[PDB]
Amino acid sequence: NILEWLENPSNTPDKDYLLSIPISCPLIGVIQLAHYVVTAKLLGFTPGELRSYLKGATGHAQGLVTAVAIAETDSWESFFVSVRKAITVLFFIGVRCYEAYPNTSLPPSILEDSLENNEGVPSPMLSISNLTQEQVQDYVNKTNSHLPAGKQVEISLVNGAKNLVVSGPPQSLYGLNLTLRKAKAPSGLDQSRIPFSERKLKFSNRFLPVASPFHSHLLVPASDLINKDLVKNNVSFNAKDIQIPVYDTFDGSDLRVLSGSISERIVDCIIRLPVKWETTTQFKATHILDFGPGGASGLGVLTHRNKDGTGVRVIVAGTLDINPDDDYGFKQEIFDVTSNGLKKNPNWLEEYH
Amino acid sequence: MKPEVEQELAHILLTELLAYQFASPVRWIETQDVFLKDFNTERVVEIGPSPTLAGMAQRTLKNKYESYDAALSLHREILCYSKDAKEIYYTPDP
Amino acid sequence: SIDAISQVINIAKAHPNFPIALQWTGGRGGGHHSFEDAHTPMLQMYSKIRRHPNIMLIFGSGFGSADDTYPYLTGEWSTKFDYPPMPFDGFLFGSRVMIAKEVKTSPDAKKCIAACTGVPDDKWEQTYKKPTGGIVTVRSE
Amino acid sequence: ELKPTVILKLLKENIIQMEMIENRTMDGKPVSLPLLYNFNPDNGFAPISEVMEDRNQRIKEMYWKLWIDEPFNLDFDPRDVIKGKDFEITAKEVYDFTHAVGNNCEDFVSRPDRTMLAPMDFAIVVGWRAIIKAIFPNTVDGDLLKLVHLSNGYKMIPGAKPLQVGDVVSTTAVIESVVNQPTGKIVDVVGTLSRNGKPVMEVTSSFFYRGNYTDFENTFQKTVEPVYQMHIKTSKDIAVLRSKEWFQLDDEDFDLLNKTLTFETETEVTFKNANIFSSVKCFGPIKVELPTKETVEIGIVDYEAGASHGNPVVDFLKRNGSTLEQKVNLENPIPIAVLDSYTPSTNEPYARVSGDLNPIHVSRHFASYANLPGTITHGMFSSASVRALIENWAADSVSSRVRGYTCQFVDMVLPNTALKTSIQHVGMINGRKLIKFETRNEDDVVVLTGEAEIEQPVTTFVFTGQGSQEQGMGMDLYKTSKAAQDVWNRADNHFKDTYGFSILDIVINNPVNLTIHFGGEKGKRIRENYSAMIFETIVDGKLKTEKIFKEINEHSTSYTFRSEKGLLSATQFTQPALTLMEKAAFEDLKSKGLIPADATFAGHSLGEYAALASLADVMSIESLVEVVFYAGMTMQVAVPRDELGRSNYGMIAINPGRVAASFSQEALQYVVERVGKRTGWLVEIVNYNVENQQYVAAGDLRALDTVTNVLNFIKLQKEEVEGHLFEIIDEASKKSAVKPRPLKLERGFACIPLVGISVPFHSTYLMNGVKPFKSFLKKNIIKENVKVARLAGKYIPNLTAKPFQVTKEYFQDVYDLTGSEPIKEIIDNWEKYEQ
Ligand SMILES: Cc1cc2nc3c(=O)[nH]c(=O)nc-3n(C[C@H](O)[C@H](O)[C@H](O)COP(=O)(O)O)c2cc1C
Repeated sequence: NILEWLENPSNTPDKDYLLSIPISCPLIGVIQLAHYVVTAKLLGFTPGELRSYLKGATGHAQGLVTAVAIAETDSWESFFVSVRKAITVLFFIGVRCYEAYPNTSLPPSILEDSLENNEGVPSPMLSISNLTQEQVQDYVNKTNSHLPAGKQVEISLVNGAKNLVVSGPPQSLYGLNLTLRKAKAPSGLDQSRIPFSERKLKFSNRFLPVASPFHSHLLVPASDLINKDLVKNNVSFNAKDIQIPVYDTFDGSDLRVLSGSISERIVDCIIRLPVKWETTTQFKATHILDFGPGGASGLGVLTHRNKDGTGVRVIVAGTLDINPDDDYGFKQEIFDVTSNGLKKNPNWLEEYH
Repeated sequence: MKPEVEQELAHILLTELLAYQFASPVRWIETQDVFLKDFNTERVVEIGPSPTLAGMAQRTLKNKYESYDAALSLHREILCYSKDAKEIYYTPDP
Repeated sequence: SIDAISQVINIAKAHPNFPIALQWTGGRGGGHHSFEDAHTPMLQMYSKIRRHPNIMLIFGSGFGSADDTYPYLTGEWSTKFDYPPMPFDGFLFGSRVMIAKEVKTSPDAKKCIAACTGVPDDKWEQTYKKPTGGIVTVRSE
Repeated sequence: ELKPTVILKLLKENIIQMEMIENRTMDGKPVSLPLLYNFNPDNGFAPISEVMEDRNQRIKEMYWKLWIDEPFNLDFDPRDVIKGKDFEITAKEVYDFTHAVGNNCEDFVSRPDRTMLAPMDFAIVVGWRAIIKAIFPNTVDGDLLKLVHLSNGYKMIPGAKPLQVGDVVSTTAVIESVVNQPTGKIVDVVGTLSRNGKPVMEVTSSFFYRGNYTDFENTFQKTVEPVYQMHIKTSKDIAVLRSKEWFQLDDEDFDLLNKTLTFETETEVTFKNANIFSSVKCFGPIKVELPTKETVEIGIVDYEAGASHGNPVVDFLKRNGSTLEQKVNLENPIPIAVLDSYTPSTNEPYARVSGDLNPIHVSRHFASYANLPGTITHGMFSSASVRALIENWAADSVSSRVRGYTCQFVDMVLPNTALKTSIQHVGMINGRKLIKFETRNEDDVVVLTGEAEIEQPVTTFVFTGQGSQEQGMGMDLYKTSKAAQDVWNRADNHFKDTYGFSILDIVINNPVNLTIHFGGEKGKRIRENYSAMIFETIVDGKLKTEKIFKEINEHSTSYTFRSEKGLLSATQFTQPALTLMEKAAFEDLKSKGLIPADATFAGHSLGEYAALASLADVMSIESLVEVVFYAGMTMQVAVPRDELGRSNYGMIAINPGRVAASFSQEALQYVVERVGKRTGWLVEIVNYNVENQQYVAAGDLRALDTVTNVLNFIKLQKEEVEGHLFEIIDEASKKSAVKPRPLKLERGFACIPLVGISVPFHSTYLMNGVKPFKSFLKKNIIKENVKVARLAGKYIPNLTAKPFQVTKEYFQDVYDLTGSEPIKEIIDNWEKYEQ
C-alpha cells in the first residue's frame, strides 16, 4: 500500500523491506516512470513525442523494462497501458525472483567480520572497482572451484573496464570478499617509492544495496514462471509497436530485430544473462538522459565515467542538484531554455585535435 | 556385527595400530588433510606444553587451505592449551 | 605522480588565466625520475587536466622521433589502452638531443650514449636491478 | 468478514445458554462452547448462577473439537501412552512455520542442490495432538480455558540428525508427572518424536490447571533424581550401604572398598494428599567407576514403600554422596547479544501452522471470558522466535548446532509488543554451550526465560608428541584443577609403588641423577619390577630377550638414572610426563564440560597414546604410564649404544622449502630413498609434518649427515638423473664415513637436527620389535575397555591416517602399509565375524 506509505511517512516500512526486490523492482519502475512523466509534462510533450525526440533507449538490468515501455508509449491516453505493462513485468520478476532465491539471515559472525573490515553488510551483489575483468574472473573461478554448483558466484554487471559486479549467494560473495581482502593492499599504503610493476594492486570492493542476486544461476528457475505469468496477465512487447531502438543489456543488439519474444528476452536479461554495459554503450549519441534511481550515485554518473572524453554529456534527469565539476548535467539542464541547457561535453579528439 | 565382536575387532585393530605406530612413519600430512578438509574442523585444540602441532596446523592452513577457508567461510580457530587457555575455557578478559 | 598532477591542477584553477605547461614525464625518462608509469597516471588524470583550458599537456620521458611521438600527438595512444583518444599539446626530448653537435658532451661520452641500444617502455623498470639498455638506476645523495 | 461470536438465549425456563462460537477451526466449521447458567428469579440479588456440573467436560469437548481430530473420548487412562498420528514434513509446512515464527535461517529455506531442514520448534507442530491430549483425561480434570503453559523444552537425543523435509515422524506422548499443587495442577508431558523407528527428540511441556484440586488418587510424579556419587573410604561406609535394603548388588561379595559408586535413580511417587505420598518407589542402576573412568553397573537401587513422607534413598545419597551436576558454569557469563523481536499483530498465522487453535490467542471474547489482558499471543510462538534468534546468534545460524532448548513462559505476551532478549553463554554441558536468555517486554518485565544447549563448532583434539617437555610441565594445572591433581596423583602413586620414583618430582625438579634404592621389602619389590623389565625383539624369526637394567640383580642395593642436564628430557621420563600432562589437561577440560561428544582426535607419536587414554579411555592412568614408561625405557636398549651411552642413530628436521622451490615431497622422498639404497645405510622419512615445509628423517647419524650434506649441495647448485644424484650421494658419504661413530649432526641450511633423540623411532629399523611390543600392548590394553563408539569416526591413527572405522577396507589398509598375520586372518575370516 504505497499511497498510505507516502501520505504517512511515520508508518512506512523499514528500509530492508523496501529494498526487498518484490518492492524495489516495481517501485524503481514507478520512480523511473514518474521521472519520465515529469519531464514530458514540464516540457509540454506527450510521452510518444518525447520518445520520438529520444534517439534511443536502454536500461541497466531493471531499467530495460522502463526503456521498452517508454519506447512503446504513444500518448497520454494510452500511457497508463504501458505503465501497466512495465509495472506488471517488474512486479512479477521481483516476486518470482524472491521466491526462487529469498533472503536469509546471514551468520552474525560473517556480518561482524564484514563490518569490522570496513565493509558494508553482505548482499547478493558485490561491486568491485579498479580491477580488470580477467582479474575479477580469476578470483571468481578460484572461489567457484571450492564452492558447489548451487552456491556459485558469477559476474553479473560488467559496468566498465575497471568496474564489475559479481552476483551470487551473499555467503559466497563474502568468501570472495575474504579472498579479495587477502589479495588487496591497504588504501593508505604509500607506494610512491616502489616501482610501478612491483606495486601491489589496490581496488575497492563494496556490497551493493540489493536483496536478490540478479543475473545469476540462482534466479534462473524463476524465468519460466515469469514468462508464463506474463502470458497469463498478458504483457507483450512487439517490435512493430516499439518505434525506437532499444539496446540489449547482454549483446547491445536492438530488441526490435530479435526473432524471439522481447518480454522473454528482457526477463533473461534481468535474471539470467549479465549486463555488458560497455557493449550496450556503443550507440552514437551526444546526450544521455538518466532516469534511474540514485541521482548522483545512479546509472548516469557511471555512464558518464565510461563515456568521458568522447563528447557525450550525461544529464541526471531524476535529481535537482549542482555538479561542481559540471562534467554531467542535472534535471535543470533538460528544462533550461538558454544556452545553459545546451551543454556539449568535451570531445578530446576534436577539441584538442 | 554383534557388539562384542565389534569390540574385539576394534581392540585388535587399535592394538595393531599402536604396535606399528612406533615402527611406521607418522602420516600427519594425511591426518591434517583429514581433519581440516574432510571434517571441516572449525576449532583445533592442541593439548601440549608448547604450540607445536598448533603451529603445524596453522602452517598447513596458510600453505594449502587459504582459498578453501575463504570460499567456505571456515573460521579455523587454532588454539593451544599452553597459550590459548582463555579461548579454550571461554574465559574472556573483561 | 597523481598528487603532483593534482597540485598542478590546483595551481591552474587558482590562476585560470595564466598558462601552465604541465610537462608530464614518466619514470622511464632520463636523469632524475620517479617510479610512476608514463601512461596510467595520464589515463587517470587527463580529464581533470583538460577541465582547465589554461593547462597545456606536454609528454616526455622516452621520445626521440616523430614516429613514436605521432600517436601521442593524435591521441590514438589511448586507443590501445581502451580509452578515448587523448591528444597531447606538446612534447619534450631530453635524452635524444644529448648527442647533438651543439651540446658540450665529449666525443667519447657521445659514443657511449649512442652505444646505448635502449629498451621498449614495458621493460624500462629493469634498470632498477640491472643495466637494462645500457642504462641503470642509481641513488643520489 | 463478520461472523457470529456469541449467542445468548434461554434453553428452558431457567437455563441461560451463552454459546461462545469459535469460527477459526480445523475444518472451518464453527464450534460452539455452550456455557449454561441457572436463572433463579427468587434470588433477586444474584439470579444468575454458573452451572458447574459438566462445565469442564463441555470446555474439554470444544477444545478437543478445535485441537484433536479424533472421536471425542475422555475415558482413557492417563498412565496409558498416547500415540499421535503419523505426520509427514512438507516443504510448504516448513515454509509457513518459518515465516510465521520469523525463522530466517538458511537451513530451513529451500536452496538448490541441498536438502531443506525443519526447525527444532517444528516438533511441537508434529506432536501437539498428543502432548495436548495428555492433559485431557477426566482423571486429570481442570478448566482448559484456565490452562497456562508453564514451560516447553526440546532435547535432541545424541546422534539423531535434525528434522528434514519429507521424513515421517511419529509422536509418543506420556504424562511424566501430574501433581495437585495448592495453586493448581501441574501436568508434565514428554513427547518422543521418532523417525524410521529410531527416536529423534523429546519435547517436554508443563501445563498448569489453575484452581483447587484434591483428587490426589489420580496424581503421580516420576522424577529422574540427579546422579549421586559416593566414595567408599572405609568399611563403615560399606556397612551402612549393606544395611540398606534398597541397596542391592548382583555380586554380594563385590569389593566396594576404595571404589566410587554412582547412583542414577528415578523416583515414582503416588500422592495420598498434598504432603504425604501414598506410595514411593525409587529404582535405578548402581555402577562402579573403573580405573578407566568408566561407570559399569554392579548393582541396583530398588526401594518400594507405601504411605511415607519422603524418599529416604535420595536423602541418604544427598547427605552422604555428592551430586554430579552435568552443567558446569563458567567463571563469568559471556554476553552474546541483546536482540529486539516483535510479536505479530495477529496470532492466526502461527495458530494455523502449529495447529494450536486455542481461542484465547485469536478471539477477543474467549480471552475476555478467560480474564486475560487481551488476545494474548502464543507462548509457543515466543519460544520459537527466541530460538530462531538463539540459533542465529549463539549458533551462528546453524540449525544442527542447536541440541537443547528449554523455555519458561513466566508472563503473558500481547500482540504488537517489543520483546528484548539478552543472550548469555553461562556454561557447558557435555561439550555443548549452555546459553541462558531472558526475554523482557516493553515494561521491563520478564516474559520468557530459558536455556539452550548449543553444540560447539567442529572440534579436533591433536595431542603433541615428544620434544617440548620442560620443567614445570602441567604444574599450574596440577595446582588449580582437581581432575589434573587426580590424574597426576594416580600416576605418581603407581610410579612410586612400582619403580620407586615420583614423576611429579621429576617434572617439578628435573633432577640430573635419580637413585632408586632397593632396601627393605618395598625396595626388593621395586627391584623385582626393575629386573622384570625386558626388551623383546623377534629378529630373523628368533625372539631375543635383552634385559633393561642389566646391572640390577638380587644383590643390587640401588640403581641410578643418569642424565647430562636433566632426567625429564629422557624418553623413560619425558614420555610419561608429557602423556600425563596432556591427559591432565584433557581431564580438566572434561570436568569443565568442554569436550564435544562428536569431537575428533589425533596424536603425534606418544601423542596418540595420550589421545586414546583421553578421548576413548581405552586404558587407565596406571596402564597408560606403564606402557609409556616401558616404551621409553626400551628405547634405551633399542639401539646399540657405546660405552658413553650414545648411539649411531638420530633424526633431522628437513625443510624442503628452504633448499629450493622445486623441491617437493616427492623429490625429497626420492633423494632420501636413493641416499639410503646407494650408500647402504638406513634412512627414511618418519614424520610427514607440513607439505614441502616440515619433515623428519630418521636413521643413522652418519647417513643423516650425508642427507644434510646432499641437500646443502642441492641448495648451492640447481636414470641419468639417478646417476648424477648417486654421484652427489657418493661424495657426501665418502666425506661423512670417516667421522667417528658418536658424531654430531651439523645444522644444514634446511636440515635442523633434533636434540635429545638417539633412536630412529617411526622407522623400519624397529620392525623386529613390533610383535613383542604388540603383546605388551595387549597385556596393558583390555578388550572390554575399548569403546567402538568412542573410537569410530573420531580417532585418526598415524599408521592409517584416516578416521577409525572397523571395516574391511580399513583392515586391508592396515596391511597395505604394514602386513601382519592377525590382520590377514581377520580379513580372511571377515564373513564369519560379520555373521
Ligand atoms: C642529463 C639529463 C639531465 C636532466 N636534468 C633535469 C633537471 O635538471 N631537472 C629536471 O626537472 N629534469 C631533468 N632531466 C629530465 C628531463 O628533463 C625530462 O624531464 C625527461 O625525464 C627526459 O626524458 P627522456 O630522457 O626519455 O628524453 C634531465 C634528464 C637528463 C637526461
